[PDB]
Amino acid sequence: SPTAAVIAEVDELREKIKGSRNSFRDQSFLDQLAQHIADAPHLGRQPIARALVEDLRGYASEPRLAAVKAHINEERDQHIFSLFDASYFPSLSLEYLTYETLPTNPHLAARYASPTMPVNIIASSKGFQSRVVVALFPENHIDGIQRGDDLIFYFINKFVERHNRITRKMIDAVMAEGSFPLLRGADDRTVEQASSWWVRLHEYHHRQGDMPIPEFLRYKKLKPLAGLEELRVDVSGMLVCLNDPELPADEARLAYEYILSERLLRYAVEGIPRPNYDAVASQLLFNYLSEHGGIELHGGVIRLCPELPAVLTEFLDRIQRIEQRIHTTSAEEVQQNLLEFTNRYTDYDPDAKDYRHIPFFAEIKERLGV
Amino acid sequence: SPTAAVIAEVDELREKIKGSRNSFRDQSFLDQLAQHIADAPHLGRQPIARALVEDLRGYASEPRLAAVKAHINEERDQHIFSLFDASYFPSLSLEYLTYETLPTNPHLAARYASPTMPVNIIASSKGFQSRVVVALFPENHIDGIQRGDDLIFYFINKFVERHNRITRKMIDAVMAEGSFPLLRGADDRTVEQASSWWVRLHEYHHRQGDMPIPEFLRYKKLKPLAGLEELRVDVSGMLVCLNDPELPADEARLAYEYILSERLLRYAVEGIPRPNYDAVASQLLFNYLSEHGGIELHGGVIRLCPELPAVLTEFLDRIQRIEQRIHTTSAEEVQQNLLEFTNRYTDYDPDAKDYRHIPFFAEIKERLGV
Ligand SMILES: C[C@H](O)[C@H](O)[C@H]1CNc2nc(N)[nH]c(=O)c2N1
Ligand SMILES: C[C@H](O)[C@H](O)[C@H]1CNc2nc(N)[nH]c(=O)c2N1
Ligand SMILES: [Fe+2]
Ligand SMILES: [Fe+2]
Repeated sequence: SPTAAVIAEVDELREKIKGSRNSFRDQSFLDQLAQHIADAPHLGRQPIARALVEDLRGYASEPRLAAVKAHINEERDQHIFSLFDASYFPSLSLEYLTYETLPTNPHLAARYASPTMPVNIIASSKGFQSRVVVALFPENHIDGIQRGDDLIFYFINKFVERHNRITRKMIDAVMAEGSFPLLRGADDRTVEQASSWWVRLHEYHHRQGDMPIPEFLRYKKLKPLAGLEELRVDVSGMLVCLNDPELPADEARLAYEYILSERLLRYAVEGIPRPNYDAVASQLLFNYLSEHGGIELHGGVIRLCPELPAVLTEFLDRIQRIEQRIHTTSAEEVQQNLLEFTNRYTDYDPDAKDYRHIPFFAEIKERLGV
Repeated sequence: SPTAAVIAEVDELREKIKGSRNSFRDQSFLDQLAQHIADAPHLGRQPIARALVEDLRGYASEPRLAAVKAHINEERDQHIFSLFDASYFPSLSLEYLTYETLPTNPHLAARYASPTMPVNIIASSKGFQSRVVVALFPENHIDGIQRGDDLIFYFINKFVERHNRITRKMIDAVMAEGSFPLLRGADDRTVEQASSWWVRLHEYHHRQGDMPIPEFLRYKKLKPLAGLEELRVDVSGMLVCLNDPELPADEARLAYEYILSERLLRYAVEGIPRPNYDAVASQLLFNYLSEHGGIELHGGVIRLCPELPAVLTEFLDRIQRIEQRIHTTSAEEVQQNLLEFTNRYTDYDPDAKDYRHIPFFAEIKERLGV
């Protein structure tokens, strides 16, 4: 494969520079890296590799990857190639991938517009093969810059994999029979459609409300608050799927089931030994819905109440009431009120200043190995 | 097996009460549980079961499991049976195990004495079969009481299993050849002895110093501080193994290798997505040793320097200098100085107020699946 030879050349350069991350912005290093890319028989002739070499060679006077980002944002082709520094995606250094785009619903893309690219990875260098790397954000390039119109990529093939490995067996073990009928036996293309709706609604709603990100990002990185923000936007997305009549009814109900099953099950067991940010918020959701009549526990399995849409609306309204006071109080005062809400419905240890998995999901982690 | 019939009855009672944790101190519940234990054909005959029945029936007036713990602490036999509520061992409710004790060196047990019981589990009920449950502490019983002379149990078979499954693989993948020569190819009986030394020294040193636990426990539960306290005691234990000439030379060197390999490798990769308390402190140690000449990295392989004992002594001296100021400053002021030290050598995210695996161990987690 010509692409196979390109990626082989990238993986060898990646191996050569693995011990050199502290030099990734040093011009002596970048000049040498650029030359090695330029001289790579297959990689060096790719248009996107011409762009990266240009950006790297100019980095001492312009610390941006403007030519690379212009190629990517204009979708000149379906190749992504760059030098990365993303602390939460540590496997990424010099990396290359090819992707394929997915069908898009016109109303969804118009009404809930964002620069989001749900794609499948077709081929990729080693860094992009890590299970951790489920997306690619503009600030992940070494220049660390993001613009509101930069494209953001989500690797839907990885979310399909995670759904089939974790969520499906949790649905079987944890939900009352008939809870997610459209998901039952659904093929990978159906899960792919649902997941692509999820990411599109997710990115759109992050930018909405009284404390949108990135504006208030630095107030929403604390574990409980990062999770609660994730949950704000995904509950918004579930409600859009339930309420917006211009979305196709079959696809919308499927996306609803996908987002709800993921937030009620897969995200709820994330993290060992303590829950991660997603799981704290999913456990808040679980306990909130339990105590407010949205779900019921019978024989250890979750029944979705017919009233759930009303309770989800109550929940999102509650979060929005807390955030609305940003107009009369400080960001820090709002944070304390979001933490107080979170802690009412989660297992917070005040001496460790951290959370424990609630017993319901601790038992499921032990039973299912999730 | 007569013990298999006992455990089967316990496991059946455990299933019956799994939904009732909120009732575990309700006297109506306890009366019923006690009656069911008393009436168990095999279980109910056991001296320790009669002790628990008596404790449970008296709980409304004396919320203590005094009879059970007197049986256990006196080693009246080698059975442990109680009703547990340990937030970090969530699998434990009504549980039963039989154990066998392990050899101990006489000088070690006299000079570093503590109420510690390194044991192998012979048989156990389901709660104790969780890989999470590596030890049993007196406050893990429902009464929540610990006294300084209560026996503390460590399940050495589980530590042997973890050393075989994780540490051995990391030694081969990460360490320069000859790094841990006594541990290489060592059999389970040998790792058992080393791990037994580790736990005895660990418990002993937790009670030593200017900020021992449990006295200062509530200041040492924050993730970095909990890890640093683990590391303080295990570095103390390494140094005893190197320095105390009344310990047998071969066994002491083996224990040194065990404690060092565990803290340098296995504990360093603990926690997903973020390091847990152990891993934060182990990454502190890694970077401190790297920066101060105790270890060297060559193409991603760790060499242990001949000077490492002197650098370990410097590291422990530094912790003790920070803690000594408890005598002239508040425990909060000491906490802040222990955090400052930790953060110099770890990857602290100031906006998340939490830690990331340092790149060296993030890569090993990816490479080895640990
Ligand atoms: C809310 C929480 O911090 C979460 O990790 C955020 C972080 N920043 C983000 N930024 C963008 N563009 N899209 C996202 O989905 C998120 N997720
Ligand atoms: C120091 C840190 O909190 C660590 O987890 C402590 C906690 N309390 C403990 N208590 C006892 N008896 N033994 C131990 O090893 C520990 N570990
Ligand atoms: Fe998000
Ligand atoms: Fe400890």
